[PDB]
Amino acid sequence: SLPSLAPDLVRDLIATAADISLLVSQEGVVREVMANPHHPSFGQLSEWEGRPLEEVLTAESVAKFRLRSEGLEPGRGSVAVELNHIDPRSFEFPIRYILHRLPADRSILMLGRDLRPIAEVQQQLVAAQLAMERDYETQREMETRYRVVLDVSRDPMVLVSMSTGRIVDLNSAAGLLLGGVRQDLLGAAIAQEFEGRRRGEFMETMTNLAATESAAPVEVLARRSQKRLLVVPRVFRAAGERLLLCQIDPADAGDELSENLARLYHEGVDGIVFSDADGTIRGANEAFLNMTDSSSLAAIRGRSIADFLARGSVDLRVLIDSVRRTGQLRLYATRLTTDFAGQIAAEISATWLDDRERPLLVLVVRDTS
Amino acid sequence: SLPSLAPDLVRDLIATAADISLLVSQEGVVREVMANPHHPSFGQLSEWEGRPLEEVLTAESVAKFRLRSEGLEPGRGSVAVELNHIDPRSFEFPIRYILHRLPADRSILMLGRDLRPIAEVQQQLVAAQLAMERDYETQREMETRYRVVLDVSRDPMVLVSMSTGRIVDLNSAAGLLLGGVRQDLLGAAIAQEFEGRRRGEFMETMTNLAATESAAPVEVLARRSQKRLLVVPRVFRAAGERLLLCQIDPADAVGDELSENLARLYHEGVDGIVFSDADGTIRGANEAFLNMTDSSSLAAIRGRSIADFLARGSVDLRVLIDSVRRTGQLRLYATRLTTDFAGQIAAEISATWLDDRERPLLVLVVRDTS
Amino acid sequence: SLPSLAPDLVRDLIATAADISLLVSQEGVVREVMANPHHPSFGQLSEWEGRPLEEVLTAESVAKFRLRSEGLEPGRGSVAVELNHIDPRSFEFPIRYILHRLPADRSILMLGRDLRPIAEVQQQLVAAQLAMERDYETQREMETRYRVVLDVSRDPMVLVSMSTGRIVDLNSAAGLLLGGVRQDLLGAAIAQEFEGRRRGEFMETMTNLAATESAAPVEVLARRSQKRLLVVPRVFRAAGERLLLCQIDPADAVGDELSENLARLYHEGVDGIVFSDADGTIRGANEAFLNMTDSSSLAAIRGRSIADFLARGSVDLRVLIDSVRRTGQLRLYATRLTTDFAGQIAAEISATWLDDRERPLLVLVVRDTS
Amino acid sequence: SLPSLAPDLVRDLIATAADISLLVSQEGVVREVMANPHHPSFGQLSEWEGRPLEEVLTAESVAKFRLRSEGLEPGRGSVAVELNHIDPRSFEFPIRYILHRLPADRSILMLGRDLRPIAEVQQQLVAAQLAMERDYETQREMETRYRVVLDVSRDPMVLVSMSTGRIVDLNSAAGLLLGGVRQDLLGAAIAQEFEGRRRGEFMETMTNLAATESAAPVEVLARRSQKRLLVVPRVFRAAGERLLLCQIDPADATQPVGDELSENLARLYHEGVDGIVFSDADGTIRGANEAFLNMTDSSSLAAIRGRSIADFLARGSVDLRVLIDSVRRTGQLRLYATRLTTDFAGQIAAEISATWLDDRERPLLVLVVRDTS
Repeated sequence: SLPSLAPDLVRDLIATAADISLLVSQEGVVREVMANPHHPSFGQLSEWEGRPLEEVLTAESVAKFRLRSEGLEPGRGSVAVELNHIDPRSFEFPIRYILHRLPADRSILMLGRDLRPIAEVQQQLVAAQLAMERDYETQREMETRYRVVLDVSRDPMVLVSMSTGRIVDLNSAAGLLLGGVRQDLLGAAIAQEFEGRRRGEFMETMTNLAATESAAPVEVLARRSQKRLLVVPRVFRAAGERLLLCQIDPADAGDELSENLARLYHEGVDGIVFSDADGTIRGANEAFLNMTDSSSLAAIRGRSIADFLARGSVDLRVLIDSVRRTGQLRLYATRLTTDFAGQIAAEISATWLDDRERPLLVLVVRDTS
Repeated sequence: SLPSLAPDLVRDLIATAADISLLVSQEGVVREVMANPHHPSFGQLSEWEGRPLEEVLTAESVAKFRLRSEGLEPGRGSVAVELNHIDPRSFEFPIRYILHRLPADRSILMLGRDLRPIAEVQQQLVAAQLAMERDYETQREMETRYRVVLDVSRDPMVLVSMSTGRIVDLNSAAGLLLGGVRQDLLGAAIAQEFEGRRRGEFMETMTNLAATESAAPVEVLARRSQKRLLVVPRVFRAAGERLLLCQIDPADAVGDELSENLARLYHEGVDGIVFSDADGTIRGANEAFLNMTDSSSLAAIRGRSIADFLARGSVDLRVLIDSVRRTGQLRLYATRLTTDFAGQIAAEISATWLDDRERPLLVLVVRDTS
Repeated sequence: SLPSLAPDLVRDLIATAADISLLVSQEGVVREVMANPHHPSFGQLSEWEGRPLEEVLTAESVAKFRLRSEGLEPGRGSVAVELNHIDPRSFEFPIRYILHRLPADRSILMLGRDLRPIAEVQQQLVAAQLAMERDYETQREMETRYRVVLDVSRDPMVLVSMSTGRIVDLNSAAGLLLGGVRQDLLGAAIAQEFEGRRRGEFMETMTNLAATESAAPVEVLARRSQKRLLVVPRVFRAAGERLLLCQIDPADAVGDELSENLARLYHEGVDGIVFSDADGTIRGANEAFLNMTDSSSLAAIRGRSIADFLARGSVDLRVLIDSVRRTGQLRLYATRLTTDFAGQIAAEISATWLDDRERPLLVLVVRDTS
Repeated sequence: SLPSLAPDLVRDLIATAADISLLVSQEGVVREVMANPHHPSFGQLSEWEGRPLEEVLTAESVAKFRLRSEGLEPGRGSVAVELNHIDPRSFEFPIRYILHRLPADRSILMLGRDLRPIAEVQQQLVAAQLAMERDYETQREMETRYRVVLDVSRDPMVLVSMSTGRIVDLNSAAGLLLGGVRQDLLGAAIAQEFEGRRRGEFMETMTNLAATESAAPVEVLARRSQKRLLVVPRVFRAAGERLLLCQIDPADATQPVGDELSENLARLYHEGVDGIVFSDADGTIRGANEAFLNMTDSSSLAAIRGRSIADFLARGSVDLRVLIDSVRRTGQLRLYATRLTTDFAGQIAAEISATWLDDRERPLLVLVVRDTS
């Protein structure tokens, strides 16, 4: 049993065991307010002392208090009831008060437990659940969108896993060109759908082609279809993982000039570089990439052409001065530099593409032994 | 000003103020266990009485309790500490105790807050976090796949909000047909882009789509582009809301930037370009090569043979062609251009073999060297 | 003998039998130049008609033509001489003439075999051989340098084919970590040297980590040595084809803890981190930023502007840069990120202006909010 | 402007102009052989006379000949065609024939230009072309392999010419040790990078030291870097040229130097606006930056190093358990809203991201803490 306890100590024990306690007199006025030294931002509850209980509790709460305390006699029994404080700045959440009728002056000691912790954690859980709701809804929305766009599209596309080399999706057009209904090609290793090809080397061909960004397609023969097909690859990172999207056209299917020009670009031995008026590379063909030992078009796109010229600023100054003077630089000799400090012999020619908004540069770069 | 109370009433007040409380002797023995009758049960803890406190605490909590409480003095303050109990039924449960040391016998009175509800919500919080992460990742994947498929597709497509009538998405092909860029066409009113006779005639088709989920494909005229187009509409449901997906066909039968700039290089470039058949018979030539060979017209040298322009003649033809037909590319070839009138020119030629099943082509890039 | 022929027929037979032929008067004046339409262009040499032959010859060719012509008499057979003509400005072209003296004029008929296709070819070929010998010496040198640098290096390296997945080269150090003689590992599929890996998924791990440039290496177990190893990929392009370079280190074997921890927060942390120049030019970014922005690689965004990834675009970067430039710090800058495929990701950026008097730096911690 | 020429003189002109000229009736029989006089070795081709012009031609050349012949008009022009004969050997030899059909007898006069020397030249030139291109590709691949294996290798290396003593190549690692950029050190005397060394004595030192099997690293002082370094030499021959290879290491393995990224990260931590905390697996703090200290009204980093994260979280233990139990599972936690403790029993709203840094004996927790007050 508890030893000899003094009233001071008892007041402290109650003040630390409960979160807030009130000694309300028999007449309904608050005589003593015992807040917790360990409860957040307290000691500012001193106002309640001397005030009636109706200035500290909502009306309904006062009513519940009255009702539970109607028959509450001293010495035999105690009762628990949830009451709410008016000021949410003191106690935003309801308090579980355990009521005792005191023997001497028939005052009532209210011992309170703040629901605040449990309530705020559980509210956090509710918040989380609603967030998850909107999350799955948006996920399903975008899923439907991607589905409709891929299926409706008249452009034959196939999505291949960069880790497995197997088809993860496609549309009915790609299936038509390949010779299998969508269900049959799902999961089928793409490289095996083409005669004479293997996973490793075919994926390497696709991936390198994508990095180059050449529009020169890979000629393939579909096993099921026996159709000569052309495959144009693109690599993209979705949610941190890389995927491979192939566009497929069948082969054998005026204006020959533009065609042959594009072919000159993607297949030509001379490097060609398009660039803003300040040398900023906008695009370049496979030849310039191979020449510079560049990992990919995207790697150089956005950089200054000076990063690949041996003289650096001097070369860029010459290009710009000539091309801005006569519109043309005929033959300029310098060295191309790779990002591993290599040096190639190069001869450059260049032309200003007369524009009001986007003045371009087209540079023909030739490897000269 | 709290009135003095009988030790029994004090006992009951302490037991009801806390959710659970323990009275522990100085030497560490649990002397009494006090339950809050208005609080959810902890089990029959009455067995604890007369037994050492460490028997009902985890090892971590034993060490904690000992570290926190030993410094405690009567009336010199109290300490808070979270402890994990072991019930007689071998289960565990957390409590946040406030420790006081009593003047009479230096015993420790432990005033606890129940931590069971909070831990309960905590597990669910952990699970929720995991789910939110996986959901977010799946979202990102699907949205990226959508945007990539849309951008890449050569089928000109436009996505219109049925609710607002404004363009909600599109690709650069539909941009090329409409006569603008994604950023500019984005948000545009659809009836002000697809034009027929009588202003916003397209809104009639919109009306048909709103109640049918489909409509007969319509001939319109791209406002920005002044191109005669043909629009195939259909409606689906994403996230409950309805969205129009339009396909676009040019009524007649769209060159991108690269084709135009390559054309610019051909006609305005300094280096000569010559296209010929496998016979070396010239199919096409650019103005650089024309001004290089003092040729009057593109039409005058078209059909002629490459040999009539190369110093070594038949030899040069055969070497260029037979070399590229093996490698596909010839990096640098030095020769001379024979001129109809002027002196022959010192040239350097690169060559590429553009293979084809039907009409193979040789392409030459011809440079004047001093 | 042969059937008698009209004068015109005779002229055309002579003209087509020779590659080119000159009729030079007794005095030395070129009366007529007869071209072979079946034979590659010489240019228009009809402008020699009227001038003396000696002015379209070299000095040596002049003396030689004198020597062969002066003795030549009508009906006394024919002789041969090789002359070099001189181009307008100022090249040359060699013809092998056979000289006849006509009994009617005492003029000289010169019948030409074209030497342009043949001239100086052989000398060129000798030069090509010598050039090849030199090239070969250089190759030998570079080969030895490569071997010595690879083998002597204390950095365990393995070169892997991207098309076959097999090891094409490695040093003795890598050979020690892998637990195999060089001759056993040469040609071996790299994946199968590590427990629980396959060619496809492993090559994807390596390629992707190389593109990411994260210093967070891949843990593997070497099959032969049974040692835990750490691998760091490198992908380069050599002569048009791609290669994989692997740096290997033992997992159980730098001076600063805070520095390593920070390195790890960077390469492995969830928040996107970008270091840029004062003008917004991206100097670096972590894997998290690449993943948030759907960027293929660190290389693809390096050198480019932060504004490329802001939805507001330029104006956004203006407000951000200026704010952080004066204020020094910015705790919650709310905007929208973009991807190369026109996405819009809500995000919250915290920016710090690392103030250096020479080259100031801008660091952004980027967080995907919803 | 051709004079009146005698018929046999014309026959001679045609004979000497061309290399070998054939007359053949409309049927296809070799009437006469008019080989070039100045080429005496063609004299034996006369045996073709009396034979059809197909026992001395290839079938392809036969076809071509037939077509081009039946195409021509007599007294309207001519036509060139490449044919292949059968010489006195088994060889086939090419000739550019110019077909003129005579209005005299409908017979065809063939005017032959020997195409052999041109042919030989074509094959030789093509062979040379292809050879040089392949050689180029080979060179480029090998040189590139070399370049990257050198650049990437963390083993700091300098390659010196034995003949000149000048640095011919190196890598970034070595450059960092010497205190120079790549382009500053190329061509430089190697001896003049190390404080108080002369060429000759240095080259002989390195050579002799290389000759020693149980060698010892030579401590040197890099002139630019001012670093004490250790140099280990290996001498090898490369294509008749002696080269010196130098592996370099710092004499002090303590100082790690670090790179630009390390620097930048340090500046991010010490000076950045976000709070950053590294704790152990149980959440006791190992390190915290100034922003976190200011965020929580902490007195110092010393005064909170060793405390649990829960000491600064409003809801305490639960927030910690949620964070840790979450990242241990996922690896990363993107965003966790919560509340921090500030002085005078105060609080501020905060968004924490978490990342679990795995390890075998020291798993680490990292939190990037944002004040979202």
